[PDB]
Amino acid sequence: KVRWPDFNQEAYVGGTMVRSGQDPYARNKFNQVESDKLRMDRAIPDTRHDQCQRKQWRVDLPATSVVITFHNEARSALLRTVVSVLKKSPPHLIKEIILVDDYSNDPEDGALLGKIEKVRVLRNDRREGLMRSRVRGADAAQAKVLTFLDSHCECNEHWLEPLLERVAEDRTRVVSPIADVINMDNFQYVGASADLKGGFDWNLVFKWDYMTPEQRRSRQGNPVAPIKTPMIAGGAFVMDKFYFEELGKYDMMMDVWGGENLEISFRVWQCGGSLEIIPCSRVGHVFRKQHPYTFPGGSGTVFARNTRRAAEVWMDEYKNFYYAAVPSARNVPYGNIQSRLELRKKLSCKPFKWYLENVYPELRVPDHQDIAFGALQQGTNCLDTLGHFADGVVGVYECHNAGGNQEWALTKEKSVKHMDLCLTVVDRAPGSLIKLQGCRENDSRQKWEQIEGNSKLRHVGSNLCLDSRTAKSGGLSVEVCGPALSQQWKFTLN
Amino acid sequence: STTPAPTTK
Ligand SMILES: O=c1ccn([C@@H]2O[C@H](COP(=O)(O)OP(=O)(O)O)[C@@H](O)[C@H]2O)c(=O)[nH]1
Ligand SMILES: [Mn+2]
Repeated sequence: KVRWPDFNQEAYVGGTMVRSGQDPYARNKFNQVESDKLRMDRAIPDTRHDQCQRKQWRVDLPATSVVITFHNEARSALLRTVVSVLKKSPPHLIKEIILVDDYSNDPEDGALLGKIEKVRVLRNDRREGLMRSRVRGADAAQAKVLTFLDSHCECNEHWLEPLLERVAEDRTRVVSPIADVINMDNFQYVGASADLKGGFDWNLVFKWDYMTPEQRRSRQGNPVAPIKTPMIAGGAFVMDKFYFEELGKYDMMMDVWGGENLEISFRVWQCGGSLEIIPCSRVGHVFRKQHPYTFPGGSGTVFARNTRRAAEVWMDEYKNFYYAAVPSARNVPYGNIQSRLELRKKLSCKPFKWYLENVYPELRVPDHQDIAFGALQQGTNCLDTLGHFADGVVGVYECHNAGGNQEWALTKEKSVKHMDLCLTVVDRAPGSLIKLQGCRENDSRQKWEQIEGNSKLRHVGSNLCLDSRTAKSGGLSVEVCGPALSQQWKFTLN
Repeated sequence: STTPAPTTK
């Protein structure tokens, strides 16, 4: 074993450098050339609030087992993660660093780091994904507190003590640092805004939420107080080890990446614990726009399946808004969830309604319209009743965005409806004026269909299209469908 | 597709 300053980073990183002409983003979807230029212990700016710097940390804190899983990580980024932990953490609080090599292409990426003081390397015999890889590390951990980090992170000054302090006081707090940004193109370390919380929209993709005016005002007494958060990112958090185990680890049927941070956030809040972001704790993370690795079965499929498993277990009736937002997820089998449903039951977890009202009151229920009401627009003109009733013609007029004569609905009956009147093809002879008549289910003259990417209206069972060319000489007509601006119509929602 | 970056300071 060597102390990390004696580790031969040049030999290690030199084995896998990008060659001349080669794409520096191909392997990792960040710039490996810029990662490889950095020293393993490169200095980073202290991004903490001034109030953090005047802090003495409770002394008798529990040591942690740091679990880092990785799959085909750049050697420079993985090493720099390990070193940031060893250099920026008090040694007596680092029991061990467990690297879980999740079936990387090259087993030396991990094996060579095994040389370093306090590093334990666990290589998976097959691809396991981050969830099962994290449970593997966590099951192997000897300490009383778990820390999970992604494999391209850089810990900052006194990042660890503020997290440990929270968990030492209350074992049911699951806590994360502010996620500073390591730029994926040039690897500069930049501080994140401290005014953020974790959240999601109904498509159940994690996002950062900006604090409301009132939330910020309430924090002026102490801007470094813990931020209670509806959701944590997955890349860095600290959790009491027994709490992790008792509360159900991670869902072992989740694969590769995605949705475990959603699942664990719901679980922790619904089953009586809490989530916090801790401003005095800062850890940089290389954010990316694409995953560099394979998803056995397809990245869309996998992510949807993982999310279904979380939604079906935690979200009660609210899961319906996810399927509404992501219809395609309905097509994705998700396997057996009994273990997880029973876990929820055993722990007497609270309903999702409880979470929305008490944890994430900012998330607004989606706004439902089974039917399209609005304008049928052609440039700056709108389909207009002209103020006519049954047997009158229709036309186009400057859009006034005031509904009225310019408000229509596209019915499931395949009609074009204003109140109880429908656009009626009284004569199929090309060039004929259409008329309003009372809507009847059984009037084939009143049936229209949107065609060409919802850009024209064709009369069902004909090759006739609604046409405005006759507007100045009597009103809208049916005309043979062809390339004419006068046959273009966009339904614009109210 | 991936965890998004927070807005910077
Ligand atoms: O099959 C996989 C996929 C991902 N990871 C690791 O899990 C973390 C989360 O993945 P990533 O950084 O790709 O996600 P992002 O942070 O972009 O959302 C990283 O340490 C990965 O190397 C893994 O061990 N196995
Ligand atoms: Mn990551």
